[PDB]
This record gives sequence, C-alpha cells and structure tokens, in this order.
Amino acid sequence: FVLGAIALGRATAAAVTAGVAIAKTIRLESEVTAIKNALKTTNEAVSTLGNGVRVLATAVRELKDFVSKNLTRAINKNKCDIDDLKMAVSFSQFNRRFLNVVRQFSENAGITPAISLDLMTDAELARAISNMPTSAGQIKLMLENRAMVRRKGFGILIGVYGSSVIYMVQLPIFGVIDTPCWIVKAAPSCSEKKGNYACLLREDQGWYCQNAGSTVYYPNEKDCETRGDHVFCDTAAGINVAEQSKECNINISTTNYPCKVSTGRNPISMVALSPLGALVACYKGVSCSIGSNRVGIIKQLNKGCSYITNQDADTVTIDNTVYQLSKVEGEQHVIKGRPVSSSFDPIKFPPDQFNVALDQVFENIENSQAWVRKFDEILSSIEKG
Amino acid sequence: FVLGAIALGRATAAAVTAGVAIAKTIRLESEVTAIKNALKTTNEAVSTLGNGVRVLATAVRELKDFVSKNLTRAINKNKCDIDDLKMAVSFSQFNRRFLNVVRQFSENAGITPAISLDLMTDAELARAISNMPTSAGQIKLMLENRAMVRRKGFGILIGVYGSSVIYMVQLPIFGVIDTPCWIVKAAPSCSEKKGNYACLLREDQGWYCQNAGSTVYYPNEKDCETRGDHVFCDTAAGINVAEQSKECNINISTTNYPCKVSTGRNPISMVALSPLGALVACYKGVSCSIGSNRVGIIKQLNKGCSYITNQDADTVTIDNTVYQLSKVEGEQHVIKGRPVSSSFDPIKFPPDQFNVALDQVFENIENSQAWVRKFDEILSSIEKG
Amino acid sequence: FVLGAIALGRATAAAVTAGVAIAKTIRLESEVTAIKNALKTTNEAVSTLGNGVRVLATAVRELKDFVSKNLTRAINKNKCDIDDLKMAVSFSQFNRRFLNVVRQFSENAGITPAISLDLMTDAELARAISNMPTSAGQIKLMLENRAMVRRKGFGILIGVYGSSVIYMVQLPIFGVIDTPCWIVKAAPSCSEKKGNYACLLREDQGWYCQNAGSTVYYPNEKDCETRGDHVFCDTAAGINVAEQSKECNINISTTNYPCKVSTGRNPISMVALSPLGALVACYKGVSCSIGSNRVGIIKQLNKGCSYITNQDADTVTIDNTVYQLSKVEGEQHVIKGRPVSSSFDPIKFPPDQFNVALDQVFENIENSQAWVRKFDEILSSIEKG
Amino acid sequence: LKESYLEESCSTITEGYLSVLRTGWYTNVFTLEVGDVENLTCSDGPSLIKTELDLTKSALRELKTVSADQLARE
Amino acid sequence: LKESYLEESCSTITEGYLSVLRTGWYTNVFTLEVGDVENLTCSDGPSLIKTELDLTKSALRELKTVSADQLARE
Amino acid sequence: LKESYLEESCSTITEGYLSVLRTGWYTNVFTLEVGDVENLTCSDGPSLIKTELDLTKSALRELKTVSADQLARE
Ligand SMILES: *[C@@H]1O[C@H](CO)[C@@H](O[C@@H]2O[C@H](CO)[C@@H](O[C@@H]3O[C@H](CO)[C@@H](O)[C@H](O)[C@@H]3O)[C@H](O)[C@H]2NC(C)=O)[C@H](O)[C@H]1NC(C)=O
Ligand SMILES: *[C@@H]1O[C@H](CO)[C@@H](O[C@@H]2O[C@H](CO)[C@@H](O[C@@H]3O[C@H](CO)[C@@H](O)[C@H](O)[C@@H]3O)[C@H](O)[C@H]2NC(C)=O)[C@H](O)[C@H]1NC(C)=O
Ligand SMILES: *[C@@H]1O[C@H](CO)[C@@H](O[C@@H]2O[C@H](CO)[C@@H](O[C@@H]3O[C@H](CO)[C@@H](O)[C@H](O)[C@@H]3O)[C@H](O)[C@H]2NC(C)=O)[C@H](O)[C@H]1NC(C)=O
Ligand SMILES: *[C@@H]1O[C@H](CO)[C@@H](O[C@@H]2O[C@H](CO)[C@@H](O)[C@H](O)[C@H]2NC(C)=O)[C@H](O)[C@H]1NC(C)=O
Ligand SMILES: *[C@@H]1O[C@H](CO)[C@@H](O[C@@H]2O[C@H](CO)[C@@H](O)[C@H](O)[C@H]2NC(C)=O)[C@H](O)[C@H]1NC(C)=O
Ligand SMILES: *[C@@H]1O[C@H](CO)[C@@H](O[C@@H]2O[C@H](CO)[C@@H](O)[C@H](O)[C@H]2NC(C)=O)[C@H](O)[C@H]1NC(C)=O
Repeated sequence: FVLGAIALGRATAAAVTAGVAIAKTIRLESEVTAIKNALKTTNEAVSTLGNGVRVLATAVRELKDFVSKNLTRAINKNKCDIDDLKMAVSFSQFNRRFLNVVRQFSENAGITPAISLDLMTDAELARAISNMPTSAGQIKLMLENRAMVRRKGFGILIGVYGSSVIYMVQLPIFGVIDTPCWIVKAAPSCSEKKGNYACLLREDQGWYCQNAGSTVYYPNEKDCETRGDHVFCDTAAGINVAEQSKECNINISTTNYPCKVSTGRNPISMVALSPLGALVACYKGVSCSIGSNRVGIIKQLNKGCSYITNQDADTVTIDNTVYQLSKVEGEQHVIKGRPVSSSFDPIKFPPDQFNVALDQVFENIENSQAWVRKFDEILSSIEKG
Repeated sequence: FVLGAIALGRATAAAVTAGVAIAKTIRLESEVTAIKNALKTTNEAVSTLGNGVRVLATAVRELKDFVSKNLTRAINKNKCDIDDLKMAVSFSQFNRRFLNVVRQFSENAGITPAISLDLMTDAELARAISNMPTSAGQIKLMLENRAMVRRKGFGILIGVYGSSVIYMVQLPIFGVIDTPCWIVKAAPSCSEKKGNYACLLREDQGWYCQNAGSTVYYPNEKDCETRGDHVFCDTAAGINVAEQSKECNINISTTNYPCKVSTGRNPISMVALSPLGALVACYKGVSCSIGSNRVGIIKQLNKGCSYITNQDADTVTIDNTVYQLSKVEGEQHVIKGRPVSSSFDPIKFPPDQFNVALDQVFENIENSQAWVRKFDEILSSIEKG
Repeated sequence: FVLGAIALGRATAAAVTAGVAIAKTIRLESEVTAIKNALKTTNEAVSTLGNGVRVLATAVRELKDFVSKNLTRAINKNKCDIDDLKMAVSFSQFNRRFLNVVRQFSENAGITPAISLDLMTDAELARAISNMPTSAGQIKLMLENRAMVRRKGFGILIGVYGSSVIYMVQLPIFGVIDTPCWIVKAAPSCSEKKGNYACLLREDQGWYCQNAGSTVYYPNEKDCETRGDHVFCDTAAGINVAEQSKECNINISTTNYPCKVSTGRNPISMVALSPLGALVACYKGVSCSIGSNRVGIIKQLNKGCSYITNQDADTVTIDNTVYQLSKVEGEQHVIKGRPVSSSFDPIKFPPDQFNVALDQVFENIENSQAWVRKFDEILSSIEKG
Repeated sequence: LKESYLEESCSTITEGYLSVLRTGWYTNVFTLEVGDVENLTCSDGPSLIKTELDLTKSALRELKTVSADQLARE
Repeated sequence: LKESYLEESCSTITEGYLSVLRTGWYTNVFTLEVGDVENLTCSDGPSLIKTELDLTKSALRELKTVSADQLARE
Repeated sequence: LKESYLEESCSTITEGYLSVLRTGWYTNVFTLEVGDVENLTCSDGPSLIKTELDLTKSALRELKTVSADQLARE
C-alpha cells in the first residue's frame, strides 16, 4: 500500500463531480423560469432549488440598458454611418465583458478551471462571501483574503436562454480554522563497513493536521499551500491515520506502529531543504561546503548527514551547485540518538525494497539466520549423534 | 512491470514529434513560394507538400487592405495629426488580431499549447472539419461538437517571410466512433483474525475499449474525458492487452490470467466514488454514515466494504468528511461472493508487495509451507527411524 | 531507491523558496525608500540591497505624465463631459498596461507563473540580459534567444506604496554552455521456452550531462527541453551519479556497477520513439508493419525487438495504430550482442521486481538453487552413507 | 515556528503552523443579459457601429454550440 | 449505463459507454498578411495614429527572434 | 548527432548534444507609477472620461488586499 498513489486524483475528481451534479438541476426549464422570476425587480436574490440546495442568484444589466435606450434610438432607418462617434465608442466599452465570457467558455469547452475577473468581479466576490453558511469568525477571515478564495473555484456553462447567458460559479467554504499542523522531511541515512553500504530512507513525508481529535495525512504536497503560518488544505485529498502515528518521530526502531521505510545498497547525495534550514547528505564521491552572500565560503562539511541552520549560512553547495536557503524566523533544536542504519551489518542486508514497514526488515534478517543455525545443528547430530 | 508508469508521457511526446517533423518541410524556401502562389487569386486552396502530405492553405487579408487603400492616402506629408478620429479608431480595430498572435507566440517560445480564437476563429474551424479525410458519419459528429476538436490542437510558428506572418495549426481526426467501453474501480479489501489483518487491492483501474476486435487499456485517467456517454480517448497512450483480461471481473481467484494486486498488513479507510454510486471502506478506527440533503443523517454503516447506490443517498461521511455523489441515471446489480481476503491466514501472509500478479501470492505461501514439511520429515527419520 | 521519485518536486520548490526569501528584504520600508531615491532623475539604476545582493531598478512613468500634465488641466470645474474625444481615446491607450498588471496579480494571488508582455516588455528584457553577472560568451548567446529566458521566470508582488505599484521579476542565468550530453531509451526484452516468458526492462532512462568532470542525471523528463542540438536543463533537479555509470551501455551483465532493471513474467508490446528512429517490440499477440507517406505499406516485422531507422520508414503500426517517426539528420549504428534475458530460465525466474539492480536478480536465482543442492546431500548420508 | 532535527532517522519536524480547511462548496448563479441585438440591421456599408454589432451578434450565435456535459446528436 | 458491484474482489464495473477515438492529425497553414508599414513615417509629434503605427512596427520587428526548433545564435 | 542501438539490453543511446544550464537568478525591481487619480472627481453624469477614471481608481483600491505572504488577518 503506497499511500502516495492511492491519493493523487481524489481532490480534482471529487470537485468536478460535485459541480456537474448541480448544473444538472439548474439546467431544467422549471428552475430557470423560477430563477428569473426572482430577478425581475431586484439585482440579487437568494433562492432555493428543487433538490433542497440554496443558491444565490445575481443579474447583470449593463449591456441591455444601453442597447434598449441609447442604441435603438439612433439606428432608425437601418443607417449606422452616423457622425456621432460617441455611441460607436461607448458601444465598445459596454460589450467588453460580454465578449470576454464567450471567449473563456468557447475555448475551455464549457468548463473553465479558474474564475477570471470577467465571470465574477471583485465587488461580487465580497457579496458571495458575506452570505456563505458558516460562523461569524470564518466569514471575517475570508473577507480580507479574497484572493485565496477566488483561487480555488471554477465555472460551468448552463445555457443561452433567449438572449441571456446563464452560468454558475463554485466557491469553497473554509469552515474549520486554527487547528494544529506540522510537516516532516527526510534524507537517506547510510553506513559503511569495509566498503559496503546499508542505506535507509523514510517515506512518510508531507503535511499532517488535527481536527477534533482525528489526525489526517496529506501525502501529495500539491494539495496544500502556506501563506505565513496558515496552511490552505483540501479535506477531500487526505487519509485518516491512527493517533499513535506520531511515535515514528520519537522512537522509530522500537514502536508497534508500522513505520514506512525504503532501503537500498547504493548511496545517494542530495540536499533536502526544510522550512528553517536544510539537510545535507554528503557521501563518498561528493564534496560540499556552505557560504554566505557577502563574504563567500565559510566552512566545509564532513561525510554523513548534517543539519545546517538558516542562521549559519545562505548557500549550500553539492560538488558544483548552489541552493539558496529560506530566511524565516524560528527556533531550532537537535535531538540526540544513534542512527538506525548503524545497527545493520552491511553484508546480509535484504535487497532493495519499496515502502515496507521497518518491522519487516528486522524480521526478514532474523528469519534468515533462523534457518542457517537450524541446519547446522541437524548436520552434526546425524553423523556425530 | 508497472503498466501505469510505462505510459505517462507518450500522448504528449508523440504529438509534438509529429508536429515538428512537418514544420521542417513547410519552412523551406521551395514550399513557401509554392503555398503563396496558390492564394494569389482565392483565399483557400488544398495543396500537396513535397513529401506527399496534403495541407489546407488559408489567407488573412483584412489588415493589408486597410493599410493599402484607406491609410496610406491620408498620410501624404508625413503628418499624422489630422482631425479625423475615424481612422484613429478604425485602425485600432483592424490590428487587434495581428497583435494577439504576436503575444501568444512570443511568450510560449514559439509553440502554443492550445488554439485560441485569435489563431483560428470559428468560421475557419468549420471549414477545416468539412475537409478532413474521413467518412461522412464522422464529419457530422465533429461539426456539431467543434469545441471538443479545438480542445486538442496546438500551433507552431514558421516565420516572418517579408511582411506576412506564417503559422500552422494541427487538428485531431476522430476517425473511429461508437465502439464499446467500460471502466473499473476498486478499494481495499481487508480481513481480520484475533487482531491481525490481511489486506489486498486491485491495480487494474482505468478505461478499456474494443476496437475492431482488439482490447486496449488506458491506465492514466488524464487521457480520457466523458461527455454524457461518449468518451474522448487518445489512441497513442494505451497498451494492448489480451482478450482474456475481462475474466478478472468474473473470478479473480481461480483464473489463468495474471490478475494484478497489491497487498498489505494495515487497513486503509477511504471512499472511492464511482459513476453511479460509491464504495465505502470502514475499518478499525473510523466512523461512517450516510445522509441526504433535506433530512440529514439516514443510517450508519457497518465494518467492511459496502456499495451505496446514488438513489439511496446524496452524501457519504468518513469520520468528518462529506463526499457528494453524482446523480447520473442508470442501473445497478450486485454479484454475490465470498471475498478473496477471507482465504488468507493473517499470520503467514507475505510481506508488502507492489503490483504482483495474484498467482504469485498463493505461490509464495505454498512454497514456504513445503519447506517446513520437508525439513520436518528429516528430523523424525535421523533418530526414530 | 527509486530515483524518479526522490526528484519530482525539487526544481519548482527551490525556485519559489529563493524568490520569496528576497522579496522579504525589498518589502521593508527602509529599502523601498532607498530604491525610489535612486530613480529621482533617471529611469534605470543598479542598486545594492541590505544583505549584499545587487538588483536592477527601473521605473515606468507613461501614465503619471499624462495625468499630471494633460488630464488635470482639462478637468478644472469637475466638468468631465468635455467634447474633445481625444482626451478620452488617449486616456484609454495609456492605462492598458496598468490595468493588466492588476489583473494578473489578483487572479494568481500575488505570484504569477510566467512573465507576460505587461510585467516586462521586450525592450526591458534586453536591458536586464546585458547586465547579468557572467562572461561575454554567455551573454551573447542569451540575446539571440530571449524567448527562452522569459520562459523560465516569474513575478512577485511587493505592494502599493502610495500611488505606485512595486513588483519584482526573477530571471535565469545560463552560466555554463557547451558541455556534452546524451539520452537513453528502452523497451522490454522477453524470451520463451515452451510457452513461458522471462521479461526484463531498463530503468535508467533520461538525460545525462557532464560538468567539469562530474556527471549528473536528470530523471524526470519535464525538466529538459531541446531546441536543435542544445538542451536547456535546470541544475537543481539532477542527481550526481558516479562516472562508472556509462558502463551499462557497453557491458550490462559482467559489469560491477549496479545497473537498475525491472522484471516480469508477461510480455508487453509497445513502440518507444527515439530521436532518430523507433524501437518496436512485437510479441505473441500483436501484428506490426511499417510504411511510407506515398507508397503505403512496406513490409511485416518479426517477433522480438527490432530497430527501425527513420530513413526506411515514416510510420510504424501496432495492430491498429500509426506513429510518426521524427525527421532529423544523423548517424545510425548497430552494436551486436546476445540479449541478457536469453540467459535466464523461464521456470525458476524470480517474481516481479521494481527497480532492483541486475546483480540481485542473479543472486536470487543462485541462493535458491544452493539450498536445493545442499538439501539433497544431507538426505543421502543419513542412510546411504 | 519550531524545528527539530531527529538524528536517529535523519529527518526533521516543524511544528507551529495553523490550518485553514475547505469543508464544502457555495454556488452563485449569474444571468448576463444582452438585449435585442438580433433585430438591428445596417445598410450603409462599413462603419464602427456595424462592426461592433456584427461582433455581438456573432458571439451569441457561437455560444449555442458549446455544451458543458452533454453531446449533441440528431 | 449499467453498473455491477463485484463482491469477491470489492470492485465495480460500469458498462454502456461509447468511444470517440483520435486516429490522426490535420494541418491548416495560415498567412496573416500585414502590408507596407515599414515605409510609413510620422513627423508631427504625439497623436493617435502615430502610437498605433509604432505598436504595429514594433510587433513585426520583435517577431523575428522567436524560433520553434532552432537556435538563432549561429 | 549519433545513435547506437545497444542490442544486448535492447536500448539506444544518442550522442552529440550540447548543454545550456541554469546556475542562478537575477532580480529586476519595477515601479509602475500612477499619479494622483484619487483627487479627481466627476459631477456631470455618464461620459467616457468618467468611466475610465472609475476603472483606474477601482484598480488601485482593489490591489491593496492582495498579499504574496503573511495573510492580512488583523
Ligand atoms: C442613454 O440615454 C439616457 C436617456 O435616454 C441618458 O440618460 C442620462 O442619464 C444621466 C444619469 O443617469 C442623467 O443626466 C444627468 O444626471 C445627473 C445625475 O443623475 C443629474 O443630476 C443631471 O441633472 C442630469 O439629469 C439623465 O437621466 C440623462 N441625461 C440626459 C437626459 O441628458 C444616458 O446618458 C444615455 N447613455 C449615455 C451613455 O449617455
Ligand atoms: C476604404 O476603402 C474605400 C476608400 O476608397 C472605401 O470604400 C467606400 O465605402 C463603401 C464601400 O464601397 C461605399 O459606400 C457607398 O454607399 C452608398 C450608399 O447608398 C452605396 O450606394 C454605394 O454602392 C457604396 O456602397 C463608398 O462609395 C466607397 N467609396 C469608394 C470610392 O469606393 C472604404 O469604406 C474605406 N474603408 C474605411 C475608410 O474604413
Ligand atoms: C500634454 O500636453 C503637452 C503640453 O501641454 C503636449 O506637449 C506638446 O506636444 C508636442 C510634444 O512636445 C509639441 O509639439 C510641437 O510640434 C511642433 C510641430 O512643428 C514643433 O515645432 C514643436 O517643437 C513641438 O514638437 C508641443 O510643443 C508640446 N507642447 C509643449 C508646451 O511642450 C502633449 O502632447 C500633451 N499630451 C498628449 C498625449 O497630447
Ligand atoms: C425581433 O422582433 C420580432 C418581431 O418582429 C420578435 O418576434 C416576436 O417577438 C414577440 C415579443 O416581442 C413575441 O411575443 C413573438 O412571439 C415573436 N414572434 C416570433 C414569430 O418569433 C423577436 O422576438 C425579436 N427578437 C428578439 C431577439 O427579441
Ligand atoms: C519600402 O520602400 C522601398 C523603396 O522605397 C521598397 O524597396 C523596393 O521594393 C521593390 C518592390 O516593390 C523592389 O523591386 C526594389 O528593389 C526595392 N528597393 C530596394 C532598394 O530594396 C520596399 O519594398 C518597401 N517596403 C515594403 C514592405 O514593401
Ligand atoms: C489629494 O489632495 C490632498 C489635498 O487636498 C492631499 O493631502 C495633502 O497632501 C500633501 C502632499 O502634497 C500633504 O503634505 C498634506 O499633509 C496632505 N493633507 C492631509 C490633510 O493629509 C493628498 O495627499 C492628495 N492625494 C494624493 C494621493 O496625493
């Protein structure tokens, strides 16, 4: 069970499926007649559909008013070669929004993947947020960060009923706020005895959240996105994990949870940048060093893994490359221990594995010497016994 | 072999390779002189290149007629401060198509990934489809759905040959229509005996198609896209599979084809939405229930897997999360049986596997038993016998 | 380890991290006052930030001049219904650039993924390139290929400080040019003995480069892009590999480097297009042929894998499909040998494996055979001896 | 925030963030009205109003061949 | 359509679709003519036609450094 | 270029390319000035300058709630 492949497609598939399931209801002729009867005297009205879902209906009448009163009063004898020059310039300002919606639906085949400023302007994005069905403290947060609510929507085309384009816009509701999170990053950890290596690497990386006592795990980091401290996640792309899945960060070797690792026998050298530093893994054939921006080279690292605080350096170099660190304030720590890979004999290490629990590598090795010593005892008792 | 990764890149790589191998012929000086001699009289002519392929040549002359006739006669004394205001506004309407081609080819490095209304308009898209080299039944399908033919093209820049931009547009030919298809979905299938588990999961999920007596399999779901019943597949991203591969849907257990699975030892709880329902796996730590839009919670599910018809519910909940079912109309059937996972002993289950045929999980268990019996027979026969 | 997954995310995450880390310095009120005090008389000056970095500061004053000189004198009585029509057609030509920047930072929530022609025009892209800190050999190459330098930037919003939008643009520096490269492609290699198969596939496919004696390996092919001969790679997405890793192209079996393979027990039939040809794997069920654009079919291929030069054919067919070979001039060579998978026995071939070295598929076969041979001697000496 | 360097497994953990989770969708329905631009004609020849009118009429006539999630047969 | 729930393996199969498969490509070659905008010059100072003329000339000049697949360096 | 068909392993290797590698970033800082559009008002009714001016003022007022970092919750 590779948790990174079970996910990867759930968040997008479950968002289109929930949007086409309600366009199938407004598309009728019973609803469209009922919607446009709420908007005959006002420019906005809240209506309830037939399947119980409530929506917000809003009307646009800038181009219809111009055509009805101004234009259809100078084009009398079918003569449009008039010398006014103000109607012909005003007409090209009013229909600028109409022609920009028609281009977005006609090129995206009826479903656009984002809400441009022509579908939903900024004055109408703050009237939708003020109506959403959620508490008062969530509304206030959304109103000052509207650019992150527009960023996760889409549009769908309903039809052309007479002479009026109808369409709908789906917006997210951020109903749960201020609940703890954290992030885990990893790099290979190798050993060596007389030229043989025994590698190891963690595989439970990504974001974790709490929510009223149940932990969730978002494996594909295209789901989440930070702005400062806050993290903007999508609850349809996570996988519930047990409560004691946080014992992998305290005693990995000797828990009862199945911590997931990937093993090997050939070293890899890499830099894995973390939010407040970087992890540098330097091995046999590679040379590394760190430096600053004003001066330059400061010192050179040793073989193995090491932690480079972002208050020590500004660049980290792997044999020819330069990675710029991130300048974020915080406080670091170091937790002592003896690396797990120091416990393996480099000979008699199992073959390459891919997302197996750490209990099975220890069981695989032990099951092997169980039989060799079983055979050695039966061997003597036959001839000598 | 992991069939989902052998693919994943063939569809887009095989389209650009064929696009650039034909631009390399029109870019000669021998072919451009031949194309521009076809359009000296008309505005469209079907011409054959020098390597046997046939193209369609079309010319755009709205701007050149303004500059030739209307414009370079109001500018005689190199004076452009006239009191006209009709040329100053007309000339800002004629060069809005020209200035929007130059913007798209200059930010995309010369190869745009979609056809806009500025490259190929809508009256020149229904003149291409009327000419394609296919039968009359297929043309009628494309002429009514022109928005799904534009969706899969691109443009490539040939040059600026004097004072005239030349480019090219690649359009798809949907030459095979109305052939059977189907889709497969899956979720984990766990078991238990006094606290230990034995999971299992299918790994052949995606779209299959007949085509004149040959099944194909599209493993990455970015390749196919439904509109109602029809599904718009790409034939360069699929892998031919044997005709017996549909036997996996009748008895996965005792068959002869190699059915692909992935095993485990720790439960996963999730919801996998299918086109006419949902599949809900509830296990040792999660609480599941279903409900409807109007009345709320309806009932609470049991432990294990179960199938939820979209005529019975509207939303499904996994411990905190609400998924919205789809309201497509169809049929449903349930095919009884005893799950495969009930046939395994939770102890003496093989370690975690990734895309192995189910034929080998039974062979792995049976090999290990035979050695124990073989070794045991010796122990009794060296002393007692 | 699986090298294709340790990568896949490094290139984009390192680019954004190094961009926000330097907008955090330009956003101080101490640095914004220093920038705007360099542009008090000129329109471009080179300024050093507070942490030792150098930037290039440039100012845009086309709209401020119109509002200060021309627009304000006409509107003196608050009567902006003047009958001029030149102050109302001009004022819509001057704020097209301002109203397009506000449109791109407001839908992308402050970070845009590419440089448009509104953030940085083309005359200001040849003034940054003339200033970059690199040698004159590289600067000249970047000026005839400016469209490939705009393609890999992005922009970030600093703020609105009074009445002046401030933003910044990141551009790449191509500091190393003309250093050798190559590319590797693969296809399955199967064999039969009385109906049983023994597959095999390579896993080190992608781009490799040299750099002053050190080889790098770019596993994900969304990173590199060819234009002619040159390859545009990103140095932050590669993995330093040993110099012996070019012995897998000379001797794959008897070498001592760990060459990665994936195995199986069921054939696959596919076509893998290479730069100057194609590799066609035709097995037990599929029928293949090659053709031309003029003279139709040419011949029918045999079973096993074969190499098709792009001077013999223009199309290759797999049972119903057509693939277009690339038309590029080069040289073709054939290196004789006997395939590796003809040395295996289809019985006692190990189960499916995913990215394991080829030294271990030979050990797995040897270890299981040693126990069988050992076990038959012990039985004899019990009684026969 | 606060970052720990777990030495035993060679990894790190950064705590101190806060969450903002999506829990549903809200729907807005628009009705963009165009008027009676299908009855107005031009009979003088080229001009600015005629070009704008042709553009608007053609946009309406084009938006009727696009379907969100159904095909068109018969 | 029609959907079966296969209990034995906990999966489900939906049948009843129809296919629309791509089988080739078609090429349309355009020719966006512009005219003689290189022999038009202005001398009266700022105006509207001058701005539009300069925009058109600059676009033509900058389109000659873009290549589909070849490096212009040489 | 030059392509070898490696028969033993069933693969191919193509040699003869040249590399163009990125090694750093360069930062350009802009400053797009707008003037004093906040001090100009309109007291007639609908016209063209009024529409343009209202667009410009609204764009300034809108851009001040967009952040590339540090959510504005305060
Ligand atoms: C299209 O035609 C209508 C009339 O058929 C024009 O209506 C004009 O509307 C404005 C304001 O809506 C009015 O002019 C002035 O309005 C201000 C504030 O409302 C008022 O204080 C003044 O006394 C004056 O009434 C008036 O209703 C009308 N203007 C007239 C009759 O001169 C409309 O202007 C036309 N469209 C365009 C684009 O001009
Ligand atoms: C650019 O080209 C010529 C300028 O030489 C303009 O052609 C002029 O426009 C039309 C099209 O032929 C003609 O209008 C006339 O209208 C009367 C109304 O009854 C009708 O009877 C005529 O049959 C004709 O349609 C006009 O005579 C014609 N002038 C000439 C000398 O041919 C064209 O309009 C210009 N375009 C611009 C400035 O945008
Ligand atoms: C905004 O207002 C300013 C001044 O009020 C306008 O500048 C004026 O336009 C040009 C540019 O300097 C000058 O034109 C003149 O043309 C004659 C032609 O022979 C030439 O002899 C002069 O040397 C000059 O080039 C004009 O003098 C200039 N006025 C001043 C006082 O400098 C500007 O055009 C206005 N903005 C717009 C968009 O029109
Ligand atoms: C264009 O005008 C025609 C009349 O010349 C309209 O046709 C009639 O419109 C009235 C409403 O104004 C309806 O009650 C009639 O049923 C219509 N008759 C027919 C035969 O259609 C037509 O609706 C106008 N077009 C538009 C787009 O409004
Ligand atoms: C701009 O004008 C020049 C001459 O004033 C044109 O150059 C001549 O073009 C003719 C073709 O019409 C050729 O026969 C001559 O040999 C050209 N002369 C020279 C010196 O080259 C030029 O073609 C005009 N520009 C455009 C775009 O037509
Ligand atoms: C709009 O005009 C007002 C004056 O009516 C400006 O307010 C004053 O601006 C000057 C700058 O020249 C300051 O020295 C004064 O302290 C301002 N007065 C007050 C009470 O604040 C205002 O700055 C103008 N708006 C803009 C955007 O410049």
